[PDB]
Amino acid sequence: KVFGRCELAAAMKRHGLDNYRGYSLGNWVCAAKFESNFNTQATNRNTDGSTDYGILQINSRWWCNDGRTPGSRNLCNIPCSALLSSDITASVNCAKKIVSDGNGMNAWVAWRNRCKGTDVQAWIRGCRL
Repeated sequence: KVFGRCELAAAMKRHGLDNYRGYSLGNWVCAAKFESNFNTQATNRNTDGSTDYGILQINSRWWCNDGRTPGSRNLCNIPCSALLSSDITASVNCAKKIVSDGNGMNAWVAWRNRCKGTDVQAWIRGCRL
């Protein structure tokens, strides 16, 4: 599913991401924009052999099992394929574990490089939330 900007902001807010560990909703929408262009089906291969899955490009190196990432963890206890669903529950629940792991949203290189220190509030501007 390709979400609309405000549609994803509303779904993320409903699943409890607005100011989760102090990260305002605009941070999460901004991250999804530059990770996936709001596409739940986005996948991309990493140099190390791992793969990024879904709206927030969660990595098989630590967070999910894709059956093909040797010497990796499955800390979200999910098949990576669950991160590709039109229902963002597994992506949100896994992102809450990732952002709590000590590095906050810096775990998303795209967040650090494209969202951090920017006017992220712009990403929820005009949305009925």
